[PDB]
Amino acid sequence: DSFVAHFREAAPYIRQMRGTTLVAGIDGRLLEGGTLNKLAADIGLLSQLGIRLVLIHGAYHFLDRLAAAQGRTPHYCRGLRVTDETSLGQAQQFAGTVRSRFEAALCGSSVPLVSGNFLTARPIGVIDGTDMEYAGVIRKTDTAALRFQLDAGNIVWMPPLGHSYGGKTFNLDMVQAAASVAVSLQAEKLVYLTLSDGISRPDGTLAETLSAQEAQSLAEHAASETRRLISSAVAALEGGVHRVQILNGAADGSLLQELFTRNGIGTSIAKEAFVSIRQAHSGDIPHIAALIRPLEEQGILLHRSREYLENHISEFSILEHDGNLYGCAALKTFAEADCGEIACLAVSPQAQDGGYGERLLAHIIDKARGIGISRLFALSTNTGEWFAERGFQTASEDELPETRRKDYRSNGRNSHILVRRLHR
Amino acid sequence: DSFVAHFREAAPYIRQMRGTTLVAGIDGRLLEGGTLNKLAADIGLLSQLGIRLVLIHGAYHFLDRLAAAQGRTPHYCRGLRVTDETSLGQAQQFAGTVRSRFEAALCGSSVPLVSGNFLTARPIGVIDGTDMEYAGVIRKTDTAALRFQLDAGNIVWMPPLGHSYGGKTFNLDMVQAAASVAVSLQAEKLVYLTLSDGISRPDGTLAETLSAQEAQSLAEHAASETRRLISSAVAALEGGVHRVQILNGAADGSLLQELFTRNGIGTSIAKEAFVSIRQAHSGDIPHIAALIRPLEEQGILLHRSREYLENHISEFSILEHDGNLYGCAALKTFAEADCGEIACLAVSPQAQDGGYGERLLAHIIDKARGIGISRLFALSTNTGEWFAERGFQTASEDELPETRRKDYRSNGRNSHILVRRLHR
Amino acid sequence: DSFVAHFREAAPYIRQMRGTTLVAGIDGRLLEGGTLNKLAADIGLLSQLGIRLVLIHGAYHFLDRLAAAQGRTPHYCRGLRVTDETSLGQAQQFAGTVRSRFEAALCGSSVPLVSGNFLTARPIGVIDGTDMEYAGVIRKTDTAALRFQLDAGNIVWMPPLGHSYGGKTFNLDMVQAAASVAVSLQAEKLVYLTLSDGISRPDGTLAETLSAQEAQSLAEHAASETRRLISSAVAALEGGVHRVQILNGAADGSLLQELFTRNGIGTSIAKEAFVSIRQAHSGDIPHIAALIRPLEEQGILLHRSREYLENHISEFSILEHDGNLYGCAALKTFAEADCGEIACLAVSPQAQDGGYGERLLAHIIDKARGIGISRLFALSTNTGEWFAERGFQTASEDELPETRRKDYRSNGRNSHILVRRLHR
Amino acid sequence: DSFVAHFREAAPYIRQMRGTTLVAGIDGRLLEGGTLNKLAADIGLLSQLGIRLVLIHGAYHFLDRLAAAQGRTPHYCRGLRVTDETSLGQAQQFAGTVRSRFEAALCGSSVPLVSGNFLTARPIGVIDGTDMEYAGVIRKTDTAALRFQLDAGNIVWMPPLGHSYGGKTFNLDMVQAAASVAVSLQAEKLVYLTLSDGISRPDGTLAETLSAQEAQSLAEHAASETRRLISSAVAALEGGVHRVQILNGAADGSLLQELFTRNGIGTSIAKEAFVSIRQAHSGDIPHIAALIRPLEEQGILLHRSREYLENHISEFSILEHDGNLYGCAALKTFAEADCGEIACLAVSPQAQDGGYGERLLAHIIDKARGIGISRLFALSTNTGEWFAERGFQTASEDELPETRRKDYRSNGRNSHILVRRLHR
Ligand SMILES: CC(C)(COP(=O)(O)OP(=O)(O)OC[C@H]1O[C@@H](n2cnc3c(N)ncnc32)[C@H](O)[C@@H]1OP(=O)(O)O)[C@H](O)C(=O)NCCC(=O)NCCS
Ligand SMILES: CC(C)(COP(=O)(O)OP(=O)(O)OC[C@H]1O[C@@H](n2cnc3c(N)ncnc32)[C@H](O)[C@@H]1OP(=O)(O)O)[C@H](O)C(=O)NCCC(=O)NCCS
Ligand SMILES: CC(C)(COP(=O)(O)OP(=O)(O)OC[C@H]1O[C@@H](n2cnc3c(N)ncnc32)[C@H](O)[C@@H]1OP(=O)(O)O)[C@H](O)C(=O)NCCC(=O)NCCS
Ligand SMILES: CC(C)(COP(=O)(O)OP(=O)(O)OC[C@H]1O[C@@H](n2cnc3c(N)ncnc32)[C@H](O)[C@@H]1OP(=O)(O)O)[C@H](O)C(=O)NCCC(=O)NCCS
Ligand SMILES: CC(=O)N[C@@H](CCC(=O)O)C(=O)O
Ligand SMILES: CC(=O)N[C@@H](CCC(=O)O)C(=O)O
Ligand SMILES: CC(=O)N[C@@H](CCC(=O)O)C(=O)O
Ligand SMILES: CC(=O)N[C@@H](CCC(=O)O)C(=O)O
Repeated sequence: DSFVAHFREAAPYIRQMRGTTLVAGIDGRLLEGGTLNKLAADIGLLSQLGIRLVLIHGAYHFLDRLAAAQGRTPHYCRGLRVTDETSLGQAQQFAGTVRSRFEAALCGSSVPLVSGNFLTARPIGVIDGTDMEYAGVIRKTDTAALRFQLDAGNIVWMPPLGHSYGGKTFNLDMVQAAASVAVSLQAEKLVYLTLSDGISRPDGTLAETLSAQEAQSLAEHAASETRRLISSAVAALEGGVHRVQILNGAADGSLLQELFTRNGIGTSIAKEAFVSIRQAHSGDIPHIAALIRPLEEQGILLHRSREYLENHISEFSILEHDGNLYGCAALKTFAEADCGEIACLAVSPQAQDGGYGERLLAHIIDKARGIGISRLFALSTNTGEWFAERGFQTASEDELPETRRKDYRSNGRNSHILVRRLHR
Repeated sequence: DSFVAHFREAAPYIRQMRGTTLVAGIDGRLLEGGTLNKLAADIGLLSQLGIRLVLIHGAYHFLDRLAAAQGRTPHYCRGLRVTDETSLGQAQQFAGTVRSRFEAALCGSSVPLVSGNFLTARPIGVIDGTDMEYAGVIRKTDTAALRFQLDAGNIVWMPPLGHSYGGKTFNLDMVQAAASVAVSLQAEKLVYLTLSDGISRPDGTLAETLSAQEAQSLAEHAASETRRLISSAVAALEGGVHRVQILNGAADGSLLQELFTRNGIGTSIAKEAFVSIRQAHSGDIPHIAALIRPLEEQGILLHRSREYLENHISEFSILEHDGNLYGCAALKTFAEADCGEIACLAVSPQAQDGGYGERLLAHIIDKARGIGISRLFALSTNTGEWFAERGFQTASEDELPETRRKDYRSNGRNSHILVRRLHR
Repeated sequence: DSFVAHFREAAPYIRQMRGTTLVAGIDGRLLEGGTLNKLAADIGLLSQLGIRLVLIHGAYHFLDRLAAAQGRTPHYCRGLRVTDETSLGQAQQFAGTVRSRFEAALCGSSVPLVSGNFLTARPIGVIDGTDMEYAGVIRKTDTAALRFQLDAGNIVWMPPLGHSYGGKTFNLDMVQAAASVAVSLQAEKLVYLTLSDGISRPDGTLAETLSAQEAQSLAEHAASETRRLISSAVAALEGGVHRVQILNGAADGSLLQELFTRNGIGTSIAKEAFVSIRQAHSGDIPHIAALIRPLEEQGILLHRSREYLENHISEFSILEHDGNLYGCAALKTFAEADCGEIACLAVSPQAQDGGYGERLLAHIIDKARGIGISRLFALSTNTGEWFAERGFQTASEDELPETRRKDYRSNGRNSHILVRRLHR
Repeated sequence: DSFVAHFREAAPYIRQMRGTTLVAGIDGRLLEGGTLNKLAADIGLLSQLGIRLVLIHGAYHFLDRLAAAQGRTPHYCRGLRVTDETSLGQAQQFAGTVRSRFEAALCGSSVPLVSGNFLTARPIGVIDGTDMEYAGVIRKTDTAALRFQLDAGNIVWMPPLGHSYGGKTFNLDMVQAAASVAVSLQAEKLVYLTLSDGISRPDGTLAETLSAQEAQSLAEHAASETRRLISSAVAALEGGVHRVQILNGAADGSLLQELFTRNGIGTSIAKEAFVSIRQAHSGDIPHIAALIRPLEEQGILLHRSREYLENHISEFSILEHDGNLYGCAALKTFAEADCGEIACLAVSPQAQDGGYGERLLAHIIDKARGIGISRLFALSTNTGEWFAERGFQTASEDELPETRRKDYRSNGRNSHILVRRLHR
């Protein structure tokens, strides 16, 4: 495929990723092989594409490679590596040689790269009667300082080391350092660059996209390591991060291909914000009426009525928060078994603009589909593009279900008509 | 070829083009067909890639399309279209419908797009007894205002219309408006988006790259239109612009492919700054000595001598400005007919850092090559990377011409040795 | 009258209008005659006087002038002109020739003038079974971009055209575009430059100033056009704009004379914020007591008492929001039928500083006046200037009603005394 | 001595050192002992006192401590340590453990500390037939980036490592890295924190202050190490740095005591800018006349004359640049052998304000003193404070030498009279 076409494809993801903040937690194996030059390069490019970068690396696998081979053996607890004064000493060494090679590798393939005492750690203390010693976790993170450097366009490099006010240095767990740093920054995107093609489902297939929930539920049968990715990824999301990804950093160019294709090459994970949508029943009707009535008076909605509603209350859905009714949507059906209609779609003007409408539309389309409906219509007098923009084609009178074509004729409204093909 | 590989290729040109200013002069035919959506898109992307954009369009072909078809016939003079009060009136119309379609087309494929009274025109007046009437040329261009908008990241749109202080509006020639605007902005790059795959040489082949000189000399036998491109492109360059390009705007994605590949798809043109390099002769020697001597005292250069030089003054070149000697370089030869050496390469410390060294290196390599030399050596004690960076590989003692290997041994200097393969 | 005196008069309105934002909706007839040079000039001056300017123009009258004269006839619906693909095409033309003439006219009488894709439209869709086609209304307005340009001192020019995300361009109604833009900007002032000396009352007299309410009520018997001015002017105000004006843009210099004289030459309209003020009755007394008591303990208010109040509860007014009592004020009377006193004026410290005090003062003065009172006194120990500033002159003991002069003597407070002449 | 008095003493040096840039080159032994906490603390304080800090550390002594103890033995050349791929590897380790301890030590005694890829090195190459291998020197130093961080108030930390464009990392000599960095920054002050109480004179006494010249001349008989301090300190100065100091970083609190006392505790070094001052002779007189005459016409100088001057040309000095005469000053003597007068002090108005006047004053006072003069008078009608400010006390008529008191009386000028006691 041609250059121009690849470039024209990436264009939209470049748009999206621009001026946005991307926290990367990098396995330290990656900072060592031939795999490091590829990765620094891909990261220069990101910088070039106007993405704000914070980069954090781990040390566990290097330490052990030095441990097992010193005679000693590392214990982990809940995953967290007990770190003594000698391991801590090597982690300080490992960080200097890494930060320096990554620098060279980046300078060799004028991109400004900045490191900082942005972190204050406290020791994790004791877990299940075990002194973790120098194992830290982040107590404070100098957010203003960081934004300042990202504002200026510097790529931030962070080793897995914080300092405490007592003048002691602690060893930080990369995986949950990064996620903590992302939540501080409210970064749009946390990326973990592992040695694995993402997270696998119950049977060997790699999980392309997952809700925090699905992620959660894969964990019960998942391996230590991928279990802790999942929790930090879940916590990063609930903490405000928009999207956390898992890639194989060792696979050539994966970062690019993940960020700037319609496809990807790893797992990505997203949080399903709260919205209780359910089958309307007898009690909603006064609410729905109050919601519906203003609109049905402006001419934006067909005029309904207590009995209309009372007798079709089953074809309606409502969206609710805290007992409060914020929206509704109904599915009409027809003698044509393939057809359907989104009807009576309404969100309160107060609670508008946060994807409520969308959620009801989606919901209905799930329901139209569970009954073998494959074309969904939507007619509208002042709102057509909401649907044109969200996957509906223009249609004519002659295309409606026969009956709906009758009503349409003797409406007098001339609503615009649209449809959207639903998928099996 | 894979995505990642295309992207990894563009990466360097993205680096270069970033934060840089690109003035585009666009034929107005392009703002009309299906060719406009492609082009707006490609231009959104540029914006996305951090390039400062100023865009200017023409009107000549639209006017005439309206003229010939009104009964009237346009005269041009030296290429400049006499424009009456009615043509001027239509150009104002044409500009509003263009700026608005390009807007829609860009909004449809959140990129900020800004238009401005940045130009003050005066009428061209009379040429060869002919009143050009409303044909303007730019008298002043509000540069601070423009930088301000580019600083903020707006894409600047400019119609081919300026206003004069007497309250009159003039019609501007696109081709030399853009080049004028670029010189004001000192833009790095002026791009002309024509209906032609660039400029053709004496025999049908498209001229990939050209010096302003070669450009110049193609003009004597070239067609009106491409003659005026050439002059404005020459004037833009001498006026300070770094590089002017000519592409076919109608060819799909050409802009991208031009800017972000090692290849291209149009013509590009560059100015050969002034440097008089010539065969050293008897008179230079005191100069060369003064230049050479400090260095030959620090140990950076083999030690020469009046007679050494006097008897080999033919193997030397010198670089000179205003009778002043600013650098030198010599080509040694050997019993091996394929071999050569760059020797005695020196630029004054005052006049360093502007590509003087490079120019002498190049020069010598032209000369080594005109005598069938295909490997050029360079030995150096403190300056090796200058050559490693500029296309030389490391070598060993055992690889030198036999004689030079002798001298090398009984030097005691241990110079590093490098070579570079010259091309037929 | 002398220069200096005119200038010294304008000085205060210049103070007020400085650094303030003024959205102007301009009838497009104005952009055409000799009336355009005058108007551009007056608008340069505004810019010179440090006023932030956004200017938006209409197209309806031009379109029709082209329509009726093409054979075709425009339908309007609720005032909104159905606009086809050919009208939309001309509106794009009309905008380019206008923006360009206004530019020339402004450049001819160095004031920076900036145009922008600040608007995203959606089509109005269908009204009363009628496809409005390309008739848009503004869906989003890039407010940050606009403030940015106004911050820099540019005059913003806006044609009556937005674009939609589907890549289509819509025709915008000027009158309610401007008001929408003002509300976005929260501009202090929206000015509509019409062809009429403002809005006329029930009997031929031009309405100098009006509350949104009075405006509203003039509408029931008013003409289509002036009916829609009124609604957009009402909506702009409720939407947050401080003041909307209606002038005759064709009348020479009206804009100046409107903005910088104590008088004006058109209609102006202002919103009466919410304040329920009413006759105190038996139930308020505990509230009034709690409000009054702290103050009556600091020495700022004469000391009252349950019975005092109980027996004069008729001379009191209270101000209330949401059943909450936020202030009070009483009118005392005297054997002198011309006299009155503002007594017991108090607002809670929480709800202070928003013109509550003023509203009660006003209120009382309405009431003093409805009983033929023409001098209102106010005595005060620590608050005299509140009244000196708000239209009261200093007075002496010997000027009080005889009885109040008695009380004053044997007070011991030495309150300052002031008065204000009320008008028939 | 009391707190207040110490603080009131430091106040002036705090004034001077504020907002000023201080580059510190630190021996790496210092980053290790108990000596590190003291030093980080003193450096926090500096930061607190508004001084811009760049800090750079060495590695030579650590490397060798690892070398001698590995079996290997380091060669130095001209002082520069040949560094192989394994030493370079350890220097990367040493830098990470240092930067991290200094961090902890600073965090333990909220001061922001910033590290950066500010340096690009090239290898030193070959010296006297010896491959220095990975021994670098700085080729480019990102000055804008550095000022940016100092502007923001960050303390800059720099390890002794740069990177080259070929993707290789080099080992930098601390001593001449710092001085190079200072010259780039044009820092006011370069401080070298050694293990020695400054530089010793020919006989064991520590050299408090030295001109670059005196420094220079101490070097001929000085030890390798202190020889290279001297050259880098000389080059930093000629390169534009205002003042370079040498202290014992291991001595407790020396940095403070050096910077904020009238005394110090180490050596300091300063450059004697160019000014040729010499005994006036017959040829200067026309110059001196032209210089003198305007002034002698304004009344600022006693009126002289060709013969006056011709016959006393020995009591005059002149200051000259490039054969050009820019100033003059004369010493009068008296029957009182202790007395003297500065007479005829004049600098051209063009070349004023750069300490020329001062230099002539000094000069004369050297000359008055070499003839046993211990009081120097200066009389002046419009210039008294120049002398009051520069160490002269007010005097009366009755205090002048007897003869000068005569002239003074029958002048009519009433010059102010001042004196200054010169020291044996
Ligand atoms: C259309 C509606 C139901 C969407 O509800 P919502 O919860 O705001 O929906 P979402 O937040 O998912 O989408 C909001 C977005 O849709 C856009 N939208 C809202 N009204 C629009 C319209 N009439 N035309 C086009 N787009 C519109 C909003 O501008 C907003 O744009 P953005 O994505 O660039 O911010 C709307 O809120 C509503 O109730 N309008 C009046 C009732 C109506 O038209 N109902 C049925 C139509 S037949
Ligand atoms: C090498 C030299 C001749 C280049 O001359 P020049 O006119 O400055 O050459 P150019 O301007 O084309 O190239 C200058 C660039 O080369 C780089 N350069 C200069 N000396 C360098 C060196 N010793 N090592 C690596 N790069 C060096 C400069 O840093 C500058 O870097 P930049 O491209 O990132 O700005 C140099 O100026 C010189 O005379 N040095 C001393 C003499 C010497 O070494 N002569 C022969 C070497 S065997
Ligand atoms: C005087 C008072 C009743 C005004 O109430 P209010 O609702 O704040 O009145 P407004 O908001 O219309 O006017 C507020 C302004 O009046 C000014 N004002 C308030 N107290 C003032 C005083 N004692 N002297 C002068 N001006 C005063 C406020 O500073 C504010 O100034 P600004 O216009 O530059 O912002 C005041 O709030 C109050 O109750 N003070 C104590 C009670 C008292 O003095 N009552 C009667 C006086 S005899
Ligand atoms: C006084 C003079 C000789 C000093 O020469 P100079 O080379 O400028 O001396 P310096 O640069 O060392 O000192 C310059 C400073 O002295 C100050 N100075 C100059 N004239 C001054 C005066 N008349 N009163 C007080 N200070 C003065 C300048 O303002 C400048 O102030 P700064 O230290 O805050 O910048 C002056 O330049 C001069 O020639 N003035 C007229 C001739 C004259 O008065 N000669 C003899 C006086 S009896
Ligand atoms: C999608 C939607 O809510 N449609 C409106 C009908 C609009 C019309 O038919 O013209 C409804 O009443 O269901
Ligand atoms: C390229 C160059 O100028 N070389 C130096 C030689 C350096 C050496 O041989 O060690 C020259 O004298 O020609
Ligand atoms: C205006 C007002 O509220 N006055 C205070 C009286 C102040 C006085 O008389 O000194 C009042 O009690 O009515
Ligand atoms: C210091 C100096 O130059 N003095 C002036 C004299 C000023 C006076 O005596 O009043 C001089 O002629 O020497």
